[PDB]
Amino acid sequence: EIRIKEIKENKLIGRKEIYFEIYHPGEPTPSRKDVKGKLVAMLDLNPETTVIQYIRSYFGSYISKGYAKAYDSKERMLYIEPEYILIRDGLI
Amino acid sequence: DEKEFKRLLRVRARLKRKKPRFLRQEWWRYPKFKNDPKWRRPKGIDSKMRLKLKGKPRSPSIGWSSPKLVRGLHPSGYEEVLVHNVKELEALDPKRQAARIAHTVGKKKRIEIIKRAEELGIKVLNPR
Amino acid sequence: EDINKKEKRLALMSAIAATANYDLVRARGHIIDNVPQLPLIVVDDLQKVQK
Amino acid sequence: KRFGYSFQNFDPKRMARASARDLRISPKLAVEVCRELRGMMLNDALRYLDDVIALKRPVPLKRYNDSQGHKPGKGFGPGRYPVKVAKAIKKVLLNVKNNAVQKGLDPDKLKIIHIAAHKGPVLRGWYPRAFGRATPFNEQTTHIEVVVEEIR
Amino acid sequence: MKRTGPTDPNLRRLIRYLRKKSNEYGVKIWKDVAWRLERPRRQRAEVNVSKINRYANDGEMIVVPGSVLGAGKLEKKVIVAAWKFSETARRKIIEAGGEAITIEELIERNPTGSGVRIME
RNA sequence: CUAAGCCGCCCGGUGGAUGGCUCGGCUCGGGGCGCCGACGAAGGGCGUGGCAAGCUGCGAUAAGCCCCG
RNA sequence: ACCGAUAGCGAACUAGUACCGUGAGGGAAAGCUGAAAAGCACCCCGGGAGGGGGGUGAAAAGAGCCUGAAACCGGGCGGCGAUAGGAGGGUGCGGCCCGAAAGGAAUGAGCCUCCCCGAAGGAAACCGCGGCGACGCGGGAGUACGAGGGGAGGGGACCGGGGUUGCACCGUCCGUCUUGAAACACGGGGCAGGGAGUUCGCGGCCGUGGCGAGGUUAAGGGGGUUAAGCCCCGUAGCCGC
RNA sequence: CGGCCGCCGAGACCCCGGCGCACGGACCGAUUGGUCCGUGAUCGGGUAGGCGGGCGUGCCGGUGGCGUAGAAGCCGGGCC
Repeated sequence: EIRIKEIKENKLIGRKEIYFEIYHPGEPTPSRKDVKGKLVAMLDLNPETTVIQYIRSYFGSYISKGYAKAYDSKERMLYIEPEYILIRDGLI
Repeated sequence: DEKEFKRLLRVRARLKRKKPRFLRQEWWRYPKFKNDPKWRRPKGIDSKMRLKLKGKPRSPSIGWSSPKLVRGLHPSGYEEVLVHNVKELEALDPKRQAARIAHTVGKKKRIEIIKRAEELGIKVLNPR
Repeated sequence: EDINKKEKRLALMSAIAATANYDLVRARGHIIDNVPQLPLIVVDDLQKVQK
Repeated sequence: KRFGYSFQNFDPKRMARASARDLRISPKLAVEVCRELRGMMLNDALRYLDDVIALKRPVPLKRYNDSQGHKPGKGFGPGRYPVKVAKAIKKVLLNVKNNAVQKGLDPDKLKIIHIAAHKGPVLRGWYPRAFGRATPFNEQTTHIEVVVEEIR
Repeated sequence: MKRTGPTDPNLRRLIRYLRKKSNEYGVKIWKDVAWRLERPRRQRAEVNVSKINRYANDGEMIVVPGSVLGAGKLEKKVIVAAWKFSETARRKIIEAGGEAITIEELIERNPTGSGVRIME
């Protein structure tokens, strides 16, 4: 259950930043690969040119706040996003 | 699951109807306690409430807590969010969140908040 | 309160590095909608403006 | 203006009011006399106060009656003759009658629908006692408030 | 008192990544390194190039869950990965002919961790 | 339609808590300034205002007198 | 990164004043109208103090003046109230009373009727038999019922909550030393404010962070600044090898 | 006094629902953590005392705001 609160476009960088909430009552925090796949499938994104900046769970709440980015191209990805995030997301 | 949600709401309602008001011992005896109703743990050596004798007021315990799924929710089932302006009002989820306008907000801003909530479909707990 | 010189230098370096992060600058609260790039480098002519 | 009335439903078209502040009389006896006078007609209350002053009719005591002897007749019981309190309350009643007359109400149809006495400020003094002890000697003052209504 | 664990967010992220990679590849070395890095700070492992030279063979991969110091003399060609390297230790390793890399780099190079030696 | 009495709410009195305010305190690296008196000191007493009691200021020229700015 | 009128100097104010002691000496309490006095003209009553009208003001904030809490006192309203016993309460419900908002609710309340599933548990009518008897055994039957979980129909405004009181059962106050407290053991008229593990030096240990066979500066100096903030230097010294 | 029959009677024992805790696991947090699953016949009284988390008050550096269309404070109520 993904509800996207905000989508904003940055032409100066060339990326779409998405702020969303995952509503998972009675279920663990969704895995990064599951969240990426669901977001890419629903929003029609390029899976090799998008990362999940963070997923945060706040105390006894079943709603986790997720922030993700989708760059225009792999060149912008390697230019802006750093090495540790690239290893974590497995796009390099 | 909506069925489980409703069942747990009913369970919480029954539990909190049965729950007593935990109050300091001898609260009724003095105005200094009756005017400030709180709970304080009895710590005396001969305190009957500390000894947990029958026929005496009970003490708070971890077992009285609400079920985890519906803990802290509004009795209507929504989750309350305190709102101070239109920007905070617009960030709510109309399907599962309700807006409570801060008591300090004036009428001029409350009118705009109510209008925006009505045109966004967001429930308001205190509409003026 | 005392702080080691090397620790202070490392903290200063980390803060300088964090200055050039788009996510941190936006999360702090600054408005960078029309900012060309981060970090913002300007020519040395800026140092002579006194009005 | 300076002091307010405990009556809540005052109607200037049908009612009149009066008061007296900082009276050097016993608040307890004022309470007893006001309780006796509550619910009575104005002229009947004036006659009652006149009888009490003339000592022809005792005032019963229901709250403050320690070490008080009984009186002849039915209903007694402790009773006494608070002449000073009766005189002060009579002055207040005359004032309220004047207020009602100036409003335009008939003085012969006025019923006392509200009357009360309150403790006011205490004027402090001291009286010497044995073994070098200074001991309080205080005066308790009374506020009197009355509201009468014209019955039809 | 309670153990608060590492304060460094980078180290906490490294520990989480080590556990995740251990689960992914079905090996125990990464989980072992994770808990060894999670041990209290006042007991964090410190290893010298002298010990590395004593117990290391040529062309071996060494992982240190802590700091590597440069007291002693090194002669072997060893790929050493550690959380922190002293300047002298890094210089000595490079001069001896090995590599001074990070634990993330070591995981990237050898995801299975075969033949890696843990040294404290 | 119970007399006194008991508990709760409202109104009024008594009282002066809370809140807000502050020409006053307290503490400081740095900077400034540091002795008066027989040419009669400091500290005091008494006087002094049209109506003037206290404080403050003045000294029979007495909430003041003269001169340059 | 001090206090905000019981705090801060004892003194925010006619304070080292009033006042106490022969004397050395001791030493309080006490701040606030309003933007502007616009500080209530005139009428009735009262010996007066004052009371009632009528005016000023956005608001009496009315000088007994910003807000006006608690204790206490008087009146009004709701409940009980002169054959009933326990520290003044606990569990459940009944009578009377309140119930606009913030709780649910005409997208349906209390309430009435019907149907399905069902944990642990669990009858009886009747039939046969055993026992001197209370009674028991096999079938009925793991059936009727059963905490709770679901569905349908009818009706159309309460339910939750609150004040008081009644009934049934239970309950000998709070803190404290003590083996032992209801104690005929001590501290306990009420309310409001104030009130008790602080600072330095040395040492042991732990949580974290920096550098690392090295670690770290002290006093002090320079740059810059409204400023004591900020930057650089400073190996004396101390610990370790 | 020697035996028997049936009932009544706890927070004990059994069952359903909920909470926390101890341990292990998965996933996710830019400073101690968070969500969910698994086991608990072999976890749930407690004085002295030890340990962990949380609520409240004044002021400072930031960050986001409210207020004469009515702040703080105070009085009676609803909800968590």
